[PDB]
Amino acid sequence: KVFGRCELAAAMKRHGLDNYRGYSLGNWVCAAKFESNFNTQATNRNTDGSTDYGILQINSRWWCNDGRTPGSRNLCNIPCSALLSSDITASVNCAKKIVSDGNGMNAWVAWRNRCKGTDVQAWIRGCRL
Repeated sequence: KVFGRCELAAAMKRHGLDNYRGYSLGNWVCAAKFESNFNTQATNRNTDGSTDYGILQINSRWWCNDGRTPGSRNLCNIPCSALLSSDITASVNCAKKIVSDGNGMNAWVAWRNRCKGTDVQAWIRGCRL
């Protein structure tokens, strides 16, 4: 499913992400924008052999099991294909574990290159929340 901007903002707030570990909504919506372009089915293969999955491009070396990343840790205890669903629940519950890992949203490279220190409030600007 390709989400609309305020449609995803409302789903993420509904699932507890506005100000989760101090990160406003605006940060999370900017992160999904540049990671997957709001498309729950986006996948991208990395040069080390792992793959990134879903709306927030969660990586199979640490976070989910896709059966083709040797040495992977599956810390969110989930098949990576659960991350491609039109229901973002599994993606949001895994992202909550990743932001808590010591480095916050710096774990998402497009958040720190494109979102970090920008006016992220603009991403939730016309929405009924």
